[PDB]
Amino acid sequence: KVFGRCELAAAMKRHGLDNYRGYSLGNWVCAAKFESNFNTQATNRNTDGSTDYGILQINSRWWCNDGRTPGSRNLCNIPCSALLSSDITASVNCAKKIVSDGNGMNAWVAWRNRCKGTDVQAWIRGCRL
Repeated sequence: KVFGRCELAAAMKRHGLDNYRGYSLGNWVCAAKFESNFNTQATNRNTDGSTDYGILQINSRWWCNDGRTPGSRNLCNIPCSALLSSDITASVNCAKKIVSDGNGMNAWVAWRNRCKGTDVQAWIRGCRL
């Protein structure tokens, strides 16, 4: 599923991401835009052999099991395919663990390079929340 900007903002807000660990909703919408272009089915392979899955591009080296990343962990206790669903619940629940790991949203490279320090409120402007 390819979300609209305000549709995703509302789903993220309903799942408790607004101000989760101090990160306002606009940060999460901005991260999703640049990680996946709002597409729940996005996948990208990394040079180490791990793969990133879903709207927030969660990586199989640490967070989910895809059966093809040797020596990896599955800290969210989910198959990576669960992160590609049109229902974002699994992605949001796993993202909450990632952002609590100690590095905040810096774990998302696109957030660090394209959202951090910008006017992220713009990503929710005009939405009925």
